[PDB]
Amino acid sequence: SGKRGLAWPWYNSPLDPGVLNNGDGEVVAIYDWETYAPPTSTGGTGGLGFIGMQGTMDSDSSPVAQLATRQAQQGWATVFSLNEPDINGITPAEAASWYIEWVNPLAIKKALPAVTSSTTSGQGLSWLSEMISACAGACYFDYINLHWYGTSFAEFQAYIEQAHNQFPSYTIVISEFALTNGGNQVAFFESAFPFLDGLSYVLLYFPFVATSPALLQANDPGAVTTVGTGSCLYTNAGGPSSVGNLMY
Ligand SMILES: OC[C@H]1O[C@@H](O[C@@H]2[C@@H](O)[C@H](O)O[C@H](CO)[C@H]2O)[C@H](O)[C@@H](O)[C@@H]1O
Ligand SMILES: [Cl-]
Repeated sequence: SGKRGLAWPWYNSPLDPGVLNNGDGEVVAIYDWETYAPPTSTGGTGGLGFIGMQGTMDSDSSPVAQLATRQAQQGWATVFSLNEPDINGITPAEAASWYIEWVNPLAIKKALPAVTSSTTSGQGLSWLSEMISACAGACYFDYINLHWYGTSFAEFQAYIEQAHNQFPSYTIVISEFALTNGGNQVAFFESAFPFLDGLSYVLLYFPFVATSPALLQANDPGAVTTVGTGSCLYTNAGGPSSVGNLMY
């Protein structure tokens, strides 16, 4: 049907995911970096499939002891694992043993931890390569999960092609991508959507970020500094932004 998803933050109570779901089927998924249902203005997900995410090894709001319980209650078809462990002081071996213990048991589609686009040893795809070696085939997974932030569509295209060249038998989900602050976000996503839509090895992609600029600044001011406000899919009024209009 389509590959587009909403990267839906915890602070999004005021907003309606259904605004970006016009029935044509391009937008199919939503995740909220947690294992509880997306906070929304309707209480529901606007007809999108929620993907559970165990983004840290354990937290108050997503206790890992409740991960199997939540998947069973909510009936997710897919689950995401750790968010950027490659820059959060989690070794590939630690992630492999944690994944085997906690994520393996969910008999659904599963993604390995979202890694950053760093080229440094022990980060990014180097980290992911070490985690797959530490797994030694004992991790069950369907997808590798990528983040990308950078300065041009050309650089993004080169990064996705690099990932595929290095992992050619693997399926990719992109859980966060945008330009860093300054660039034309509309031009970037106008280029990125048709590029990713044509790649049979990319199953899902989620622009950072399905919120409004006012909510981004009020709750994630660090992200405004890094990325700016141009990649927000919503206007402050809670309709589609210029980038949101590209989701339909
Ligand atoms: O993610 C890979 C595949 O995992 C499957 O669940 C696994 C069971 O089939 C397997 O025998 O048990 C393991 C370890 O408990 C489960 O992860 C999913 O059912 C598949 O959908 C998925 O493609
Ligand atoms: Cl990145």
